[PDB]
Amino acid sequence: KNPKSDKFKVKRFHHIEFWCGDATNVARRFSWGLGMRFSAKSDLSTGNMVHASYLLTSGDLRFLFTAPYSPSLSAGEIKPTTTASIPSFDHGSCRSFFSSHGLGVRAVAIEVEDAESAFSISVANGAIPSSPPIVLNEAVTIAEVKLYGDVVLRYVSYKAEFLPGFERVEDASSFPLDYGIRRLDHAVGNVPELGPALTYVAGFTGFHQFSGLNSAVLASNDEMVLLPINEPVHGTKRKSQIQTYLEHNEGAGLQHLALMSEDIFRTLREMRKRSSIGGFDFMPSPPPTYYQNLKKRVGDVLSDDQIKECEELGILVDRDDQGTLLQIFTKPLGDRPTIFIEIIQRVGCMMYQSGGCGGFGKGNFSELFKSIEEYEK
Amino acid sequence: KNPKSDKFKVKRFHHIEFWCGDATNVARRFSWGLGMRFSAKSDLSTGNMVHASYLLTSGDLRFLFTAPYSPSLSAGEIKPTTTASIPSFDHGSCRSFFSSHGLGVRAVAIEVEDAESAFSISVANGAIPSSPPIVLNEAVTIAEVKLYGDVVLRYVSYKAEFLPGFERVEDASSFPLDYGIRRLDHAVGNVPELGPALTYVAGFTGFHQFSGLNSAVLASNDEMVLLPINEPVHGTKRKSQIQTYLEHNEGAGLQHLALMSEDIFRTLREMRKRSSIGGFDFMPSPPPTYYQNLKKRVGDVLSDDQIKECEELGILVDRDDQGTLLQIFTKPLGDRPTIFIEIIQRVGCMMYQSGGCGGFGKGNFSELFKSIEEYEK
Ligand SMILES: Cn1c(=O)n(-c2ccc(Cl)cc2)c(=O)c2cc([N+](=O)[O-])c(C(=O)C3=C(O)CCCC3=O)cc21
Ligand SMILES: Cn1c(=O)n(-c2ccc(Cl)cc2)c(=O)c2cc([N+](=O)[O-])c(C(=O)C3=C(O)CCCC3=O)cc21
Ligand SMILES: [Co+2]
Ligand SMILES: [Co+2]
Repeated sequence: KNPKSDKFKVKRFHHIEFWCGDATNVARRFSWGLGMRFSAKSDLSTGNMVHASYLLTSGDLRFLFTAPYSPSLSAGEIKPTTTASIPSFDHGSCRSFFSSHGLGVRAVAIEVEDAESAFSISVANGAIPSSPPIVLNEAVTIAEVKLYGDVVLRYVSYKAEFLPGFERVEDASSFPLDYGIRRLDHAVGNVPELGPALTYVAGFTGFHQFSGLNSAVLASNDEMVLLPINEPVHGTKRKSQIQTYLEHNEGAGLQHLALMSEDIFRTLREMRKRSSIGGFDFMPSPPPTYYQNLKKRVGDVLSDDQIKECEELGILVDRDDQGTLLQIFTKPLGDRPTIFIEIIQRVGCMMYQSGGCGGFGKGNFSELFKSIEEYEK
Repeated sequence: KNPKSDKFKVKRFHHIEFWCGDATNVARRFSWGLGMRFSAKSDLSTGNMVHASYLLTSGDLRFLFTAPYSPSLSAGEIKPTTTASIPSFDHGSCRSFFSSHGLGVRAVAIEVEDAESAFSISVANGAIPSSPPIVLNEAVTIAEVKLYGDVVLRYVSYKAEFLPGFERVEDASSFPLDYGIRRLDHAVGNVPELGPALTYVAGFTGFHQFSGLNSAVLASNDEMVLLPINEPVHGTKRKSQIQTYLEHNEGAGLQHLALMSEDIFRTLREMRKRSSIGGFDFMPSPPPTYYQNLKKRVGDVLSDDQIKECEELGILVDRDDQGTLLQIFTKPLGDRPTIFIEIIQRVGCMMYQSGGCGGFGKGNFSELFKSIEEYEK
């Protein structure tokens, strides 16, 4: 069922913004590890005395990395005269965010028809406002409301290239890395209580509903903006990792970003080649039992060679009633066991491919729990 | 002249510690960009609930990267019961350092005969104490005094492997990168006033003295611990970059680290291959005039091919009366135009090679100023 109740016209995931202490180092690391090009910058060299922001790009995927300069550089400025290209930025909020959370996502940004309207309707409908609609160079409108913890849902809309005040990067420094990642599939929040988070967020967007945890997935009208939310289940055999997140994150925040690849096998080869030379590490590979059992559930979907490749790469495969999902999880992206990344590719549900095709891996909890057990053997 | 007045027995540069907001991302970036192995860690996986610290290594060069976890993780601890492997660490000092300076060096560490003695004698001789001598597992003694700004000079001594509480890293994650860098040659501070900084530091160590700026170089008995210090010259034609450092750094701090390579040509090839894929950028290359003029000053030292290689790589060459110096400078290592790195190799002064052989590049100010001018042509 899909009531299509979006209170305003939502288009797609536009970009994800990380709040860092040093944007250069994180961005350069992410670029290498994930195969993302350097596309745009806003910093001293572009006249921004407030924050340093570097945009990484792979297909439609836009990762933004932002860190504050010294407040001294812009002490003579006020908001009317600001040189920051993202007017919602605030030294104190940024430093406080990073001190409280470490490296993490500050904004999940979606493109909408009209960001001023989407903010008004949102706030009229329960959203806690975070930064009011501001119009940049009469060309783009940006607005922010609280999503969960210190993560904001950021609305962006264009009259008619990322943002005003950004510049396209020197082609010399923009080496065309690409490991196959194409767009953001979903962005997942961890909260201490699912119900109120859902009710709050579903309340002001109109989005509809699509082991260690309980979770639920909110989705826009065409189900291409997918916002799962997790909560822990306490008392369990092995401690809830949603709880471990909340402890080390100092509260709710973004847990993981799921990035769609147009060739999950090439992506995972390319990322794993780089795991130990600056890139990202992947979760431990499941035992061969998980892959012996793969034939009986997806043998009609992937060849034995395609299945053998999965085993080389530690890829996970799950299937619902509409499609098949290939997925894998990185280890945490930073010092803390908090945010991580998921690499995704979906097969099926073509009419284009509809969102969520294959689910989010629900069946892999049972398949792993079992295959762990039948591997002791 | 070398009076050899060290007030205590200094051995060599032991390690450099960066204070970061996220140690993983900086370290992984530095590893790739500079060809440094992952050698040791102290973090949650080793039971450290206080800070995350990762050691990178290339030859004798030891870069340490440290970031704080949430103070909540260790709220029940006191200094006697601490789980931090570096007992001088302090969340508040670290967060304050990084908020004030961004990514930068917190400690310049030298190995000494006896760190307890070196601290006492230092403090008896004017040093502002920063962390008193602490003995770790009855095996290593560490102590800290203020060097300049918020940079500490850290004494380390061993009775008899980096530090207690660190673990050697999984050989799977320890890929043996190596671009030829072998040790730290000198670590340079920028201060607003040279005289008092010199007098202070020479005062408590016994170290002796070895455009935009004035500078002077302090050195231990065998001149293998070299600590230049810069100050600006105001009013000049083009603004002092020592001043630009002080403005963007919020005061004095470490300006650059000069790393010795056993093959500056292979290092610079390897680092430049990686400049645009996660590594480090290098300063703009000098005009061909600088290389046409190279033959007449170092043509007795490097072949025409060796000189041609220099031109490919942007290498700078200078010469004093004892030896020849090959050097190049990176662009800043982080968001701010503050700390950068210098790649060095020295030819001459063999008896072993004596420290400082070839100087620090003094002659290259004139040679560049000129070659810029004779290139307009
Ligand atoms: C597939 N999968 C998985 O297999 N394991 C796993 C690993 C090892 C062992 Cl032994 C057993 C199970 C996970 O732990 C796991 C955790 C998460 N998560 O925390 O969100 C997700 C996930 O992506 C997700 C949700 O579950 C519901 C909300 C939508 C959503 O996106 C998927 C997971
Ligand atoms: C060699 N050299 C250089 O050529 N230029 C340069 C670049 C481009 C143009 Cl056009 C003209 C000149 C520098 O700016 C420069 C700056 C520094 N520094 O700031 O310390 C150093 C340096 O390493 C150093 C000192 O100078 C004295 C204390 C010991 C020490 O280590 C060397 C430099
Ligand atoms: Co997921
Ligand atoms: Co130097």
